[PDB]
Amino acid sequence: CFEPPPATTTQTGFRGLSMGEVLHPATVKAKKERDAQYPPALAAVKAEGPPVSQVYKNVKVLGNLTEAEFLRTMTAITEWVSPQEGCTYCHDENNLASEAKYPYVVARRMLEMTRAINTNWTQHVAQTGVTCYTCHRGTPLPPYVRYLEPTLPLNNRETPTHVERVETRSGYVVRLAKYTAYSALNYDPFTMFLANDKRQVRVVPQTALPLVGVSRGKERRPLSDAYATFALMMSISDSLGTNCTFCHNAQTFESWGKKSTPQRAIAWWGIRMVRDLNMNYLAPLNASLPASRLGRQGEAPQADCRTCHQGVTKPLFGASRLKDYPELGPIK
Amino acid sequence: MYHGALAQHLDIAQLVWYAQWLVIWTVVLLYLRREDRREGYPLVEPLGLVKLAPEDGQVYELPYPKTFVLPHGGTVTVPRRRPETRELKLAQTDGFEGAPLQPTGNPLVDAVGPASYAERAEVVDATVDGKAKIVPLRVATDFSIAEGDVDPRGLPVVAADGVEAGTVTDLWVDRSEHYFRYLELSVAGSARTALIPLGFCDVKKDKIVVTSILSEQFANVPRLQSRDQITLREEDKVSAYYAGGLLYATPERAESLL
Amino acid sequence: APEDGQVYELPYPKTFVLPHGGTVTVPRRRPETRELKLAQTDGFEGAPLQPT
Amino acid sequence: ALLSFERKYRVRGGTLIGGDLFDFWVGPYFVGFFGVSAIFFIFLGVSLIGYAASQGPTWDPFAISINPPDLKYGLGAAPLLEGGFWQAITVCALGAFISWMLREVEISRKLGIGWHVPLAFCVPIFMFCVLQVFRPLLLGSWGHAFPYGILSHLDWVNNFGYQYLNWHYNPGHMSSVSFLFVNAMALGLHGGLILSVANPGDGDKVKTAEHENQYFRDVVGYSIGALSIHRLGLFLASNIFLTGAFGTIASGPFWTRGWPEWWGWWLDIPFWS
Amino acid sequence: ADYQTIYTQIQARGPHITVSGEWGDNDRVGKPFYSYWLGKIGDAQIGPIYLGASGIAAFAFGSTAILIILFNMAAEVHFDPLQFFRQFFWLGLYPPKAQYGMGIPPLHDGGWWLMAGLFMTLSLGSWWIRVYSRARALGLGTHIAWNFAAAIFFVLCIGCIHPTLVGSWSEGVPFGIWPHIDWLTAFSIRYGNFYYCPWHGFSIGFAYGCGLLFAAHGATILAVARFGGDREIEQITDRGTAVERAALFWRWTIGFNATIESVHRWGWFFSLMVMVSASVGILLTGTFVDNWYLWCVKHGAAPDYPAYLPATPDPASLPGAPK
Ligand code: BCB
Ligand code: BCB
Ligand code: BCB
Ligand code: BCB
Ligand SMILES: C/C=C1/c2cc3[nH]c4c(c3C)C(=O)[C@H](C(=O)OC)c4c3nc(cc4[nH]c(cc(n2)[C@@H]1C)c(C(C)=O)c4C)[C@@H](C)[C@@H]3CCC(=O)OC/C=C(\C)CCC[C@H](C)CCC[C@H](C)CCCC(C)C
Ligand SMILES: C/C=C1/c2cc3[nH]c4c(c3C)C(=O)[C@H](C(=O)OC)c4c3nc(cc4[nH]c(cc(n2)[C@@H]1C)c(C(C)=O)c4C)[C@@H](C)[C@@H]3CCC(=O)OC/C=C(\C)CCC[C@H](C)CCC[C@H](C)CCCC(C)C
Ligand code: HEM
Ligand code: HEM
Ligand code: HEM
Ligand code: HEM
Ligand SMILES: CC(C)=CCC/C(C)=C/C=C/C(C)=C/C=C/C(C)=C/C=C\C=C(C)\C=C\C=C(/C)CC/C=C(\C)CCCC(C)C
Ligand SMILES: CCCCCCCCCCCC[N+](C)(C)[O-]
Ligand SMILES: CCCCCCCCCCCC[N+](C)(C)[O-]
Ligand SMILES: [Fe+2]
Repeated sequence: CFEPPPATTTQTGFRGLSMGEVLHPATVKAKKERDAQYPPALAAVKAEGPPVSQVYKNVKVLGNLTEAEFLRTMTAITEWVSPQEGCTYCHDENNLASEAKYPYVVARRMLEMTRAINTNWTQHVAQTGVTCYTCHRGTPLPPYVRYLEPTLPLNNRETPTHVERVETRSGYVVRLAKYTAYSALNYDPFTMFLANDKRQVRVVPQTALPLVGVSRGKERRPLSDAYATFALMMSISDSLGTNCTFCHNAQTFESWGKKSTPQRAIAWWGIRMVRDLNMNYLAPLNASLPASRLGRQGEAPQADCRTCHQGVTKPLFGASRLKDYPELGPIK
Repeated sequence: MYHGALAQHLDIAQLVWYAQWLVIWTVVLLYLRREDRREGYPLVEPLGLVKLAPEDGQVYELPYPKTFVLPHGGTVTVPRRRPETRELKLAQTDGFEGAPLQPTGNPLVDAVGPASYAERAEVVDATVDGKAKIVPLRVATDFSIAEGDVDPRGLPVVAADGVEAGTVTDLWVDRSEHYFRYLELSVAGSARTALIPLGFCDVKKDKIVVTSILSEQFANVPRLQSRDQITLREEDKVSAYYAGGLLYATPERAESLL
Repeated sequence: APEDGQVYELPYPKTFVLPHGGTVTVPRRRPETRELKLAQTDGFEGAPLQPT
Repeated sequence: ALLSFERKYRVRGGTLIGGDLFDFWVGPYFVGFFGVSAIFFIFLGVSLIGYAASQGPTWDPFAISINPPDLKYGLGAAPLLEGGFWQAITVCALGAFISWMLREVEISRKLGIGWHVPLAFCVPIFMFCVLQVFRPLLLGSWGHAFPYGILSHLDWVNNFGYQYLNWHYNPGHMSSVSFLFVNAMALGLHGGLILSVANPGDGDKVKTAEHENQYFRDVVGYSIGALSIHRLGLFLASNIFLTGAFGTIASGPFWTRGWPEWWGWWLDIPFWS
Repeated sequence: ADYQTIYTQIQARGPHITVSGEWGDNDRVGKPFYSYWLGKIGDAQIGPIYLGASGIAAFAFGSTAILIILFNMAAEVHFDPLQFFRQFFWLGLYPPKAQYGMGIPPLHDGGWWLMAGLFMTLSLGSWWIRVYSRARALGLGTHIAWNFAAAIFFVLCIGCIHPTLVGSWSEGVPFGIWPHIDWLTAFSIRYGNFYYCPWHGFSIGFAYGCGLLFAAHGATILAVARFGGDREIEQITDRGTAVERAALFWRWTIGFNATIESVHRWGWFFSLMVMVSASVGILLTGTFVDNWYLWCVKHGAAPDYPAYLPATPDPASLPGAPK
């Protein structure tokens, strides 16, 4: 039950502090190859003729694209999301403007979401940006999504054992443990932290002595808040395939400045970003999705850190198609 | 305002830091370091022609005496002045105080260096109910060797020099702890037994091997006054004898290993 | 080493509160910091020093 | 200068190396060849610490830190101020420790007693090497070793643990901790018993070996006995590091994931998954 | 070599010994028997064992505690037996997850935890009486009972005194294998890194020190086993070459030495102080210190290091930053 040396190690803090990444080369290579399946940019087309707003019947988001451009976008979208199904996954065969199929209407909102991420959350995604492929990876149902309960396997392309099935109550603690890097922390950091903006992640005081008036009895937050924040961080670590020292000097988890790496501040934005996506794009899609899509409380599948990162500190090792498809943002 | 604050800068935990340190050094210096001095003090040395002094320091470092009331009668009080009255066959190898001494006779017999015993009581150690505690199995008859182990009674003892030195004749058992502590051997070509503590004995199936001393030196193993009893001071004498072999059984043994 | 003996022989400190303000506490570590113009006349510890 | 009983024991002989040359005492200390080298190394190492410390931003005891080289210097020699000092001090520490160990064998030899103590002292020297020498070697860089600072060495322990997400689930650590706790309890028990028997209270008699055994048979149904509790104690203490070393060596060279996940070999036996 | 220090070469069998106590001698239930293999490294007689009121009391409370824990644990895998055995380590019985203050929690949110906590406490009390009594019955001092008291007090400190002191049951220690472990990290995080708590440092000092001391003591006694050094009681009341040699080994090595009695005092004291320092550290935490690292920073103790990767401002404090 062990991993043969050598291990790849990096340094993320001042020398002698034991801060940095510890990687198993075979594992990194295996993710590298999986992420390598990112289709390349379709060849660029010449911008000839009328905005498709004139040309087509029912184009809201991409209306300013010339025809050749727009069709390039549709070809890309098709290879990113529904390559095995082809164009008809979202379209009526005989009427391309028909919103008849729900993938159509979802895909429209997804174009808006995607352009939002690349335009409005550059503080997380920067000039790497995302495309439909980042989450979907060539299937309509993205392989790593979250419901309002822990579910297993994490990759939904895999087939549940009986115990993994969300219905099987005896498999709960295991469902929860595999989401928090195998710990027994009895909390689900997704529904607590990432689905919405209701809870506060910071639990550690910023004064040496207890402030009178928040430090006794019901004035104080329960210690369970600390376990939850630890659970969320186990989960963040496993999601990016990294450890705490990627982001913290464990000397003082709660300090910034020299006690935190740039990747921590970027992770801070990603938390805000993931909450936006969940609250304003993804959770609403339960209105437009089949019942087969929805969880046991009628929730649309939603996003955590893994949905994009899928075990890597940068999704797809930093690969980008932003310049290739500016339709998808940033929108100036 | 804060729980714990006492001033511009003073808080409870900060003062407990100091108290914690005082409590530690008090117990360590004033208590434990003096309990450490109930044997061997006061330190011995020469003195001058004209010198009047119990030093103050010799008083300060000692604890008040304590007295154990012993289980089968008597008391012992420590610390107490216990001079080594015994004459020692040793010589200054060099001048200075740090210089090691050197035996002038046979160190095994003179009992010096690794061959020294302590001035223990010439009393037979007792079981809780008053019997002699360490006695030969000839005497300890309700005792036995566990089924599985060698019975050395009859086996040859073989000395550091490869030579058979005698024949095991008995084991002495500790009746308080159910634990063998000596073997008794008939010394070859002598009309004597010797005891040998079980720790100097490699117990084989077919012989007992003893590396501390050469076969010639069993002759002078200390002799007990009784045959079936042994005193505390005698145990010290028997044990120390073989221990002395480790340094002294041959001329090589005191010198550098390498 | 602070020798044990150095601890044992001292009393607990006492503090005089001085009449026109201040305190003094004895015993206390009071090194002679001043540079002294003296030389070992001889080798041994008992030897007297000599002004230079 | 001498304990009341000491003089009869102060004989020549027993040295490993050197013979009569340093066979002597300075005060209570035996010197011997290895006392000379112990002192040489201490003085060296401590001088390096003073200089290295003066080159840095503090003379506060708790904040002073002398750290190993950046990872990139690999197993090579680093500039004095960027780890070179740390490399030097590590060599002196090792020389001091091993000298101390060998000096103890010479003392045992002169006294005619067993060598169990210097032997027991090898266990912590070993662990020091696991942390500072072997594990850095397996990972390929001196930069993985711990800094020499009172508090900074705790920051290294901290971060090292959190590199593997939750170090508490490291099975070698679990074993290690367990021996730390048992051994502390047992030292309490053994100390307490020997005192309870020799110091019964009031003016009652000192008790016996039979009592010691009766007490623990009564309380827990077993007593290991007088010699054996000392053998057990040397064992429990020693395994604090001898098992711990495996947990330390495994982290990095043989396991790069969080330690909780290692327990998947159990949880994910497919017959109950 | 002295092989006796490794194992007992020839084992002695003899009729078993009973030391009569002031009471309860009729409660020694069982037949001794003898393990031959155990006898190689220890005394071979296993049993008999004393029962008694406090001991039986202890087993009653203790088992009740265990039933509540295991029953709640069974509830957690929904009384699936195979999942129970599979997930056992991960399963736990938790304190209030919600802030009820010092309010008695509902059964489903910490109520059962408090119950099991109470029965375990009574269990420890009863056992303490047993450990104290037997010494008195046999005419022994009560040193062990006092070392044990410190240990129980520590448990109470992390179990209910600290929770009480800050006014929340939410802070107590879960029952379970991984859960009581996770608490260690939750509690350190909440209180600003326990490495920077002085009494945590003290406690570890004494704990490491127990390792040092029991390694050095156990070794010291095996090294003079040839001189009967194991017979420590009569080496106290009548110093012999064993402990003259033991003392001198240490004097010649480190410059000072104990006696064969005082070394047990050092040991006892070091043992005790692990639990005493630990308790003090817990009584101060939350009560008077909220962030141990900041407390060290306040008092000047903390180390600080250069940036390696660039210093990173709190994004939350940036102007325009969201919440
Ligand atoms: C503040 C720190 C804490 C801590 C930190 C901790 C860590 C960091 C670790 C553990 C670990 C462990 N802890 Mg936890 N812990 C445990 C129990 C446990 C075990 C599951 C395990 C190993 C412990 C061990 O070996 O001890 C020593 C064992 C002793 C003292 C046994 C005594 C034996 C006895 C003398 C034998 C008597 C003889 C026989 C009865 C004879 C029978 C014959 C007769 C009947 C005829 C208990 C029961 C309690 C309390 C208070 O109730 C506790 C409190 C705490 N632990 C604290 C919250 N614990 C380890 C683990 O594996 O976690 C998963 C681990 O790594
Ligand atoms: C966040 C990080 C954590 C962590 C990380 C950690 C690491 C990274 C390691 C340990 C290790 C260890 N931990 Mg863990 N730990 C421990 C306990 C322990 C020890 C049993 C064990 C060995 C320590 C060691 O290597 O000493 C080393 C001591 C040495 C080498 C002594 C050298 C002495 C030398 C020979 C002589 C020195 C002489 C002086 C210079 C002389 C001075 C002269 C003066 C006096 C005159 C407990 C009981 C707990 C609890 C209660 O939570 C805990 C929590 C945690 N540990 C955290 C979860 N721990 C080690 C281990 O074994 O893990 C498996 C280890 O590598
Ligand atoms: C893998 C885990 C490690 C660990 C984890 C650890 C923790 C988590 C804690 C300590 C603590 C301590 N550690 Mg560290 N440690 C220390 C030394 C120390 C002390 C500063 C202090 C108390 C230790 C103690 O009492 O032990 C028992 C030994 C006793 C009672 C005999 C007395 C020893 C004496 C106190 C040693 C003092 C050493 C000098 C300060 C060192 C400088 C020497 C000079 C000559 C240059 C040394 C000398 C070494 C080396 C050489 O290996 C070491 C290795 C390690 N420690 C590992 C890296 N240590 C505690 C502390 O308070 O930190 C500040 C604490 O909280
Ligand atoms: C990330 C988390 C960390 C942490 C968090 C932590 C906490 C939260 C606490 C400690 C505490 C302590 N830690 Mg620290 N720790 C320690 C070592 C230690 C111990 C010296 C001391 C706890 C005392 C103990 O023996 O508990 C084990 C002994 C126990 C529990 C006594 C039990 C006695 C009882 C009578 C037994 C009862 C048995 C019955 C069978 C029970 C039956 C029950 C049934 C009926 C259900 C080391 C050596 C290290 C290293 C090497 O890194 C370390 C790192 C860390 N600790 C991390 C920084 N540690 C404690 C402390 O000292 O704080 C000031 C404390 O509370
Ligand atoms: C499992 C068994 C264990 C065990 C066993 C035994 N333990 C022994 C013996 C046995 C059997 C002895 O025989 C020997 C002894 O004589 O006892 C009195 C000894 C001793 N255990 C000491 C410290 C001790 N034991 C620790 C741990 C265990 N012990 C484990 C638990 C710890 C822990 C845990 O931290 C500490 C700090 C010394 C007091 C003493 C060595 C003196 C020395 O070697 O002098 C020689 C050296 C010096 C006096 C100074 C050297 C200075 C160098 C050059 C410069 C400093 C370098 C350094 C790296 C800076 C780091 C500082 C930073 C991290 C803050
Ligand atoms: C610094 C010093 C320390 C220290 C000190 C000391 N520690 C002591 C003493 C001292 C001095 C004693 O005098 C006392 C003792 O006596 O020793 C022989 C004791 C103890 N330390 C134990 C465990 C320990 N110490 C730990 C730690 C430290 N200790 C620290 C380090 C740890 C840690 C590390 O986690 C652990 C786990 C126990 C063995 C023992 C208490 C038993 C008890 O309190 O029992 C309470 C009673 C019960 C739990 C009864 C129920 C048990 C049965 C099996 C349940 C059966 C269930 C079933 C359903 C029913 C069937 C019934 C059947 C009959 C038909
Ligand atoms: C596959 C290569 C493919 C084709 C072909 C295709 C064509 C297409 C056209 C011509 C339009 C405009 C038609 C009109 O007048 O409304 C159009 C518009 C949208 N499409 Fe499409 N499309 C193909 C594939 C896909 C796939 C696989 C999806 C769903 C994931 C999809 C979705 C959409 C959506 C939504 C629009 C509206 C765009 C807007 O700006 O509002 N198409 N498609
Ligand atoms: C990029 C412009 C883009 C498109 C196109 C797209 C389409 C799309 C479809 C067709 C669905 C419905 C699938 C179904 O059959 O139900 C869908 C669903 C989800 N998406 Fe998507 N998607 C695009 C981009 C992105 C991005 C960048 C992310 C991750 C941030 C993402 C995520 C998801 C998730 C989660 C869902 C809901 C679950 C589901 O209905 O399958 N998509 N997307
Ligand atoms: C590794 C398992 C790990 C631990 C442990 C950890 C802890 C932790 C704590 C205690 C906090 C709270 C800080 C406070 O109370 O003020 C905290 C906060 C954040 N973390 Fe973290 N953290 C671990 C791992 C990681 C990793 C790998 C990263 C970076 C990718 C990271 C980032 C952050 C961020 C951001 C926060 C602040 C949350 C917010 O402000 O909303 N952590 N961490
Ligand atoms: C979930 C809350 C989450 C975390 C945490 C997170 C962290 C993170 C880090 C630390 C980086 C920077 C890594 C570095 O080495 O610099 C990073 C970068 C990107 N992320 Fe992320 N991220 C979280 C969530 C999400 C989600 C849901 C997505 C996809 C919509 C996403 C995307 C990205 C992108 C793109 C980058 C790469 C930026 C680059 O410079 O290449 N993240 N994330
Ligand atoms: C009711 C009011 C108002 C106030 C009461 C306050 C009060 C007294 C509360 C006390 C709370 C306490 C003491 C809580 C303490 C919690 C702590 C210290 C728990 C720590 C550890 C728990 C652990 C490890 C549990 C492990 C799991 C088990 C119990 C499962 C069963 C396993 C066994 C018992 C193994 C037996 C092995 C043995 C036969 C060798
Ligand atoms: C070398 C040691 C091998 C392990 C032997 C295990 C013995 C069981 C421990 C019981 C200890 C009992 N006690 C303290 C009463 O003596
Ligand atoms: C951090 C725990 C500190 C424990 C203190 C241990 C004291 C060691 C013994 C010092 C003895 C010194 N002497 C000879 C001057 O007395
Ligand atoms: Fe002892």
